[PDB]
Amino acid sequence: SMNPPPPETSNPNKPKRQTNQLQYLLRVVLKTLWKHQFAWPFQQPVDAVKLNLPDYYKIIKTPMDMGTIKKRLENNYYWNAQECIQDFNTMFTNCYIYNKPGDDIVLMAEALEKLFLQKINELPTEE
Ligand SMILES: Cc1sc2c(c1C)C(c1ccc(Cl)cc1)=N[C@@H](CC(=O)OC(C)(C)C)c1[nH]nc(C)[n+]1-2
Ligand SMILES: [Cl-]
Repeated sequence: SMNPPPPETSNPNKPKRQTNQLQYLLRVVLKTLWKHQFAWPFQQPVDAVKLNLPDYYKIIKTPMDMGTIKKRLENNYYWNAQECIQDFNTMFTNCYIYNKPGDDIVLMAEALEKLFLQKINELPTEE
C-alpha cells in the first residue's frame, strides 16, 4: 500500500498575495478549527496505509486537509480568499463522500464545518 504525495504547499509559479481576508482566514478561521476537539483527524493528510483504507485515494481524487491549508496560509500561497475557502470545502466534502451519515468522522466534520460557516459569515470586506 502507498499514499500519494501530499498537496503542494509551495510553488514559485503560483501567483499569490497577502490580503486582509486571507489574514482573517488564518487568525480566525483556521485557528478556531485547529483547536477544536475534533480537529485532529483533519490536521494532516489521510494516511490510507496506516488506517488500512486502500480505496481512499480511488474515491478521493482531490485530497485536502487542514495541515495543508495551515501551511498554505503560513506560506502566503493563496491569491484570494476563495481559493482557501474552496480548500476547506473540499476537505469537508471528501469526508462526506468517503464516509456515511452518522459515522463518528462525519459528526466531527459537521462540527468543524458549523464553526467554519459561522466564521466565514463575517469574512471582512476586502481592504
Ligand atoms: C487520522 C484519521 S483521518 C480519518 C480518521 C482518522 C482516525 C477517521 C476517524 C477519526 C476519528 C474517529 Cl472518532 C473515527 C474515525 N476516519 C477515517 C475513515 C475511517 O472509517 O477510518 C477508520 C476505518 C475508522 C480507520 C477518515 N475519513 N476521513 C478522515 C479525515 N478520516
Ligand atoms: Cl509558493
